[PDB]
Amino acid sequence: LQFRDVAIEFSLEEWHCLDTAQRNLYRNVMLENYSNLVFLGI
Amino acid sequence: SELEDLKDAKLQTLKELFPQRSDNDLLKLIESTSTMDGAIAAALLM
Amino acid sequence: LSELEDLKDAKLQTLKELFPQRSDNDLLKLIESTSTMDGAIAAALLM
Amino acid sequence: SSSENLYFQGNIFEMLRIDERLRLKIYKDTEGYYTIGIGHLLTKSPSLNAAKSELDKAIGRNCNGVITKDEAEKLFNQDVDAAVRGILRNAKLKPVYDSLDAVRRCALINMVFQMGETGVAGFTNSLRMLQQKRWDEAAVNLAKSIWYNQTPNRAKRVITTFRTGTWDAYAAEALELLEHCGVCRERLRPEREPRLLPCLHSACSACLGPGTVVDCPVCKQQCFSKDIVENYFMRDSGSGERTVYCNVHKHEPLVLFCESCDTLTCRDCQLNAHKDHQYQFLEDAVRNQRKLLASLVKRLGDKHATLQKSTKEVRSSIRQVSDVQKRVQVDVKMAILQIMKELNKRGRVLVNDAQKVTEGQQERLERQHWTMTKIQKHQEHILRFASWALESDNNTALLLSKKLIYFQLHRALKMIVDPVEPHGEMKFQWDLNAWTKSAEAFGKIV
Amino acid sequence: ENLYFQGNIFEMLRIDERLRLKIYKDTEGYYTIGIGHLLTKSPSLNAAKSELDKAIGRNCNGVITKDEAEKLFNQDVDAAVRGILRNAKLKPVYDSLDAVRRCALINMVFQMGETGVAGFTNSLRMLQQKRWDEAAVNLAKSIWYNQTPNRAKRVITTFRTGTWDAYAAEALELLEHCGVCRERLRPEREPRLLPCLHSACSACLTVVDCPVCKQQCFSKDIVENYFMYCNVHKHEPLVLFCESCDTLTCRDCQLNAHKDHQYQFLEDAVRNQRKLLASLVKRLGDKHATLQKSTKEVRSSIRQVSDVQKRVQVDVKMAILQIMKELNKRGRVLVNDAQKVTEGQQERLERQHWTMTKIQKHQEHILRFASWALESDNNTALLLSKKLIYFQLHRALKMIVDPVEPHGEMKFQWDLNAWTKSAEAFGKIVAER
Ligand SMILES: [Zn+2]
Ligand SMILES: [Zn+2]
Ligand SMILES: [Zn+2]
Ligand SMILES: [Zn+2]
Ligand SMILES: [Zn+2]
Ligand SMILES: [Zn+2]
Ligand SMILES: [Zn+2]
Ligand SMILES: [Zn+2]
Repeated sequence: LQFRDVAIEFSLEEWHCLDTAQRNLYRNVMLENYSNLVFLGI
Repeated sequence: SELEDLKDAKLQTLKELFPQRSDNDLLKLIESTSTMDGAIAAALLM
Repeated sequence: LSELEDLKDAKLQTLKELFPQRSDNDLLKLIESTSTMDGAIAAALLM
Repeated sequence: SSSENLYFQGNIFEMLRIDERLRLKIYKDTEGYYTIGIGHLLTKSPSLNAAKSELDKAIGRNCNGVITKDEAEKLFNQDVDAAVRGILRNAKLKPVYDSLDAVRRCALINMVFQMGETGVAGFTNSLRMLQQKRWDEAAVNLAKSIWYNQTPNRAKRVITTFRTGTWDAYAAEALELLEHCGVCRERLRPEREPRLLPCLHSACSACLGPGTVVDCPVCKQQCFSKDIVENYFMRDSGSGERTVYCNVHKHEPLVLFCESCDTLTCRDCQLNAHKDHQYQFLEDAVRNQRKLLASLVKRLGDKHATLQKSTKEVRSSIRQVSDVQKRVQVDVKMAILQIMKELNKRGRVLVNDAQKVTEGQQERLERQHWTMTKIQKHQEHILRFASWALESDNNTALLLSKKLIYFQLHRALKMIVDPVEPHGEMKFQWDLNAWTKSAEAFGKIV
Repeated sequence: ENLYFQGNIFEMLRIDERLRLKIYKDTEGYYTIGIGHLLTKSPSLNAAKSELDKAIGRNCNGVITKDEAEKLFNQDVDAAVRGILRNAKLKPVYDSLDAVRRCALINMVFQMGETGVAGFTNSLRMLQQKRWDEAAVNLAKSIWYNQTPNRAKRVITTFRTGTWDAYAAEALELLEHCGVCRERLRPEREPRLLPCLHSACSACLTVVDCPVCKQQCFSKDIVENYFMYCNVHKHEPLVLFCESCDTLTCRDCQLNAHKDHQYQFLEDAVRNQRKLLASLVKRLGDKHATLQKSTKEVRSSIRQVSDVQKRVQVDVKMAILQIMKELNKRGRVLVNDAQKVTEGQQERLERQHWTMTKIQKHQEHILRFASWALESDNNTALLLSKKLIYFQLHRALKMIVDPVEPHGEMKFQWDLNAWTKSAEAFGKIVAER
């Protein structure tokens, strides 16, 4: 179970469809998914 | 002639779109479809 | 008999070792206000 | 639009078809390179056979020097697609392309198609001017180039397109081309025996193949050869208007217009072959014939204007469905990220629930370990000392200090250590399968 | 024989590094404070003070507290361990070593830095291969050993054996040294023994607190550490035990000051006290043996409680990643479903654009030709061309162009409140006794 399985990426076309809150929500989760994986090791 | 003139209009439209199909094949597509767009889509398939 | 005075002494000496710069007066009060040795030690740790 | 008699299907493919005549046989261009089809280069080294080999390779067929038009069209679309990608991946061309309207984008693609993305990137001062508009200025700077001197007729058309943003230079060439063979582009002088096909494309008689039927070289529409007529407008281009004579009564000129048969006739045919149907003399008939035709043109131009609007509507619908797709992709990804957030929030809660238990037990066990350790240190200090004092031969010192030692030995022996108390355990529990099936069946897509 | 120690890295380093609360220069002239904590190699005392202030978080004119020293000590001990683990040459060795020998390696790194210790290439290799006696001999030739030989010998013995005997032996040795300055307690130091069996130079001391323990005694209870003769008569030995007064006395004091109280001869008091003390010591040693085992149990319980907490954190985090994986599996499907619809709609729209474009090309071809024909002055050519032009004009006017259909929009649909409530109720932590 490596990161790709839980990673989400936005294309440039999609990125410009995101408002401020949406770009931050994305940060919250992606930063936190990373921390959980660092702890777990996979 | 009420609808015969429409059938001919559809035929001439297809002939312009598909220049090397016989009038009989193009008429058969018109008969088997309900719209101009339909006949064209079927013609593109052939 | 005076069993509790020997026990009190044993508890006091245990606390004096663990809390070397507390007065015997403070250490006896927390012994008397608690039930077990661990109880008294836990009380002493709150200063 | 600007339709004196100016019409143009304004896009890159139609633009290039005018700039590049179709050649179905390998030919040498004006720099000596072997090319084929619609502006397609086979080889730069002047090889006899590299050109034939690259032709066979590009097509996938044994092409002695010949391809089919379909093959030419396949190469052409590939080559246009290639020119466009070359712009997009190029750091200097891409930002300019993006800034341009569709007409001017085609003018830029035209240059790339002709010269390559590296050559076009070289026109740095002109590219800058265009990104800033300065259309008249870019036009002037581009006319100072080698490109212009080598191919001024094309450069003038491309430059006019950059300058005006219109298609007039191409509408004008499309008009000029009515007077040139649809196949070889030779001007249709009478020496070429120009012929007009029923689809109003015309060609040198020599440029037509096989009563019998002929396939139009331009547009492929088929007709009977008996229906092909002289292109009389061009037939007379080398002299001025000529009396035409009857195909049968070969000494009689055509002087009447038969309205019932909608064609010119000589006196003998109108009197005999065409007896009892309607006519006027040529100069009388022509005024009404010009009015009927001009009126149909007005009607067709109106229909054309409607179709142009209809086509623009379709392009907008295309951009819309594309944007709905992007909306859905974003909505889906944000929906999942939103759920991920709540899952991580619950994760933190579950851990804090476990941590609440653990901190309680650990505070206790750590307190006891601290007690046991500090009591043990005392015990080892007293045992270490008492043994040392006894290892000593100094009996005087031993007795003088026996009081202090004895006290600490008894004191350590009274020390109270409550025993190690046990601990509960905890385990995380959840339904993998119920959650997997709520995923998998999450949502839709209406 | 009587070897006791409390074998861990912290007690190991406390034996080796005397606590200093004021900035001092070590043997290389470097500025140090606390328990072996290097402030700087810079020759500037102010640089040392700046580094001290930086480390503590306050303005220390070169002085810290014991609590502050302890904090640096724990940071530095942790730092030594990280240095070992991040170093390609030290980690394989450390990993291969037992807990006691690991403390020896940490001791060295604490003292010298990870690269200094990594420099001992062959000795490290020997240790990983468990060639203990060879490693000892080789390490004993080093600059380290020549610079701090007693420490190096203790560390090396710890590597040779798997034990703490070297440190138990130093703790015994230290009874003969001052509890605070660690100078040997010769008579010139006026060595004094406190009731808690700690000793100190009188210089380092009604009531007094022990420098080592923080515990109080009456100064009247403090005696000369006599292990390192009469206090009344300048030429007399103490030879009698004044049993009446529980103190040793000389001939003249027993004859006068204590005339005929009660007494035993020293030889009588000696044998008896040594039998009594010896038995109290055996009893204490047995109580100690019991406490050692009960402590091993509390440690095991502490590790177990910690391991349970880690287990739950892992189970929760993995449970969530697994669900996340399934949500993205579904996300990909949801998008692909949408894309099929979009491709269908775009297939239609492009077909319709292709049709309109191609019909337009015809319209422009006819409009252009007919107009050109009419600009011409050649009335004969025009009339000859009329049948063909007219025909195409009417044919173009008849052509059918279906209008664009409204094609409705698709939307992504899901239940946000349902999923937030499922997540809020996700999982359970189950306790058992
Ligand atoms: Zn044609
Ligand atoms: Zn020709
Ligand atoms: Zn007639
Ligand atoms: Zn005739
Ligand atoms: Zn001292
Ligand atoms: Zn002490
Ligand atoms: Zn005396
Ligand atoms: Zn006496």
